[PDB]
Amino acid sequence: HCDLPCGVYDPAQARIEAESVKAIQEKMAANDDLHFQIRATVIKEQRAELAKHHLDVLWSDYFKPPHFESYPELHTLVNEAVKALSAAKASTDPATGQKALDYIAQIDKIFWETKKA
Amino acid sequence: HCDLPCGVYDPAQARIEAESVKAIQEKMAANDDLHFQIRATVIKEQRAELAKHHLDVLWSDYFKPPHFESYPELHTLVNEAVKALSAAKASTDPATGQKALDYIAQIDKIFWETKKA
Amino acid sequence: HCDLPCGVYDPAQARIEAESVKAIQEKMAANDDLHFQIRATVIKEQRAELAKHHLDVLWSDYFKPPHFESYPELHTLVNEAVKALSAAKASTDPATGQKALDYIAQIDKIFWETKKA
Amino acid sequence: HCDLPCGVYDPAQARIEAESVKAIQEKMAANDDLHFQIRATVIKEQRAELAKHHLDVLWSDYFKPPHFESYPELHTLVNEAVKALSAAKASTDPATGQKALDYIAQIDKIFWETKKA
Amino acid sequence: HCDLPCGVYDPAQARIEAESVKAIQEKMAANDDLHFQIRATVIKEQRAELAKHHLDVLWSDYFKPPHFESYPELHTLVNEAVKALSAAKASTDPATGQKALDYIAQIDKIFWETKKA
Amino acid sequence: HCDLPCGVYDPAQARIEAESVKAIQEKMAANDDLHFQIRATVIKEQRAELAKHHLDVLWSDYFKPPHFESYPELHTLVNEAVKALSAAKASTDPATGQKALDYIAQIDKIFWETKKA
Ligand code: NI
Ligand code: NI
Ligand code: NI
Ligand code: NI
Ligand code: NI
Ligand code: NI
Repeated sequence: HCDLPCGVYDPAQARIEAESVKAIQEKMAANDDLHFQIRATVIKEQRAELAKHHLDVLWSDYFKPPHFESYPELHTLVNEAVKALSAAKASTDPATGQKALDYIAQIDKIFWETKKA
Repeated sequence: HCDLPCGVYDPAQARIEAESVKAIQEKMAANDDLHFQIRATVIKEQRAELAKHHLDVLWSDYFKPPHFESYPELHTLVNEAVKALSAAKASTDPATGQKALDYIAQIDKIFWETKKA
Repeated sequence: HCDLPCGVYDPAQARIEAESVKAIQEKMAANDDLHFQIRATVIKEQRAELAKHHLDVLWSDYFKPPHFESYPELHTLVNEAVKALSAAKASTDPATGQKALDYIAQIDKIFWETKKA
Repeated sequence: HCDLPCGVYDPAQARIEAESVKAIQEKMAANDDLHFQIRATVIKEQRAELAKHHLDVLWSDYFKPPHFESYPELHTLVNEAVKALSAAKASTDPATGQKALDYIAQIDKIFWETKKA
Repeated sequence: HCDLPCGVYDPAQARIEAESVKAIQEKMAANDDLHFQIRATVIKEQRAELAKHHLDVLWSDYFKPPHFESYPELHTLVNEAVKALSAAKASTDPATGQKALDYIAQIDKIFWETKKA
Repeated sequence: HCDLPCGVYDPAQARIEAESVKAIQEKMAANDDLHFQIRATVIKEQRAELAKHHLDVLWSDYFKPPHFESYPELHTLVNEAVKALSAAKASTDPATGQKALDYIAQIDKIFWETKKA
């Protein structure tokens, strides 16, 4: 995932950051304190960005043409996952974080299938 | 391109960085000093990574679902573009840099097209 | 602009970031939702900082002694441009973003003169 | 791990980066090309630095006084783990990479025990 | 502090960053404006994170096993210092900023003792 | 130095990084091992860049029009210091590092004089 390439990839990198995004949204629903809301917003923004980056790397570095052929829906799925993460940055509703996690789980399923080749 | 979103995007951000990648390769062919080769490799890696990032942003943030419909080859185009940049990272041949610049040139055309649409 | 040096420079890097700063300020006037204001402020801070970095690079790396000799106002001009960006960070008024853009345009004009020459 | 805090932690982040480190050391032994050696060295340095950061976060954010009391060796363990990652930066021997992974495995074990608790 | 290693370390790096934290907390009590509060929180978050980073570097790179044996309280001291910085992030009370600073002083004293020795 | 502004500045930040740059150059002269040379180059590059960043901030954020009026040589002195740092990036000669340290000492002197007035 370092583009050497190193041959070491794992959707867990994206998942763990997306889990923080959703966990932050959940905590935002419980505390309306201004300062807390500002910090949560700032940190959620950064974790979502990191999650988007990990997915972009899977898409550009790990998945190859044969993969995009075996799963003709892969491009859309990844593009949807990153767009779902952008929507999560702009929201405090845990449902947006959940949508991103759902898309990531599907990407993760495909990923390990390509690992079984 | 900041994901606010701000409504400001431009393939030029990617081109300028890719231009440094090619310029660096050309300098690499003419100067074989070790320390220069080390510094040049390091910097080319960074500029190419910034180029990939700029393209990833256009793909994930700028291009909307309707855009991919109107240009069903855009997914592959951007994916080849980023991979072309990855190839440039592992090459001192100015042609690799040019290849990446060529893909970016196509993407730039579809971009301005969606802008005027 | 990578300090190799690579020979590739373009004030357009600073301008695009400055354009985002202004565009964000424009939007901040039309939406007073608290979370939107927080995200807008956070993101404007980053785009302004990037614009400052790009100008600093032009000043330290691209412009050389003969240039400062030919344009004795250049040092002040760049310094004012970066200070204008700092003021844009601390403000929601689109005028502050515009002022930074106007200095950048002046810098850009001087830049292309040094290129043609 | 974002310090909000979000409540989401996983030694896996550290492990994935450390695996890249060892994987790169292995590839280096096989390819003696100068440019590949440079890229491998640069990238290994970055992945190791990331691994160190992830471990630093667990030590400073996740682990609390009660944990250090129940595990009097934790401070030294984590410290030795990060120092091992430092040794891995300065080495091409895949063994140095394994030593870091071994330490991370120990931290991981203590981690989940504090989770199940 | 760069981990080459370069043999150049100084708790000053952490102290200056921790100083901005307290200074910002003080300025926050003097201005209730929303945008100012947002910016101050955003910037305080960054400065504290850098201070934590600098202490982590000292803890993992500068201090060697003998130091932790010579000063049995060192591990706990550094850990308390970074946690105090995390507490400053989540607070606008200049006191939290000061507390983190007092810890840094104690660490700075031990640092010099190990130096002169 | 964070641009809030926070009111906390110190040329020492630049100095400490420049000191690592010269130290690294000295080490490079005593060890010709390829991998050490690669790491030393990569690290010296990052430290020199950070030193430049710190000087850029002093120039853009700390020094004001009255200071530039009082010290007509200030613009040139700072620009010389950052160029000296760029030269040290491209060199293994400790003399280039020492030249940057010399300019920083002059800037430091002026800095503290402005603190006395
Ligand atoms: Ni990798
Ligand atoms: Ni944007
Ligand atoms: Ni360049
Ligand atoms: Ni977290
Ligand atoms: Ni160092
Ligand atoms: Ni500051």
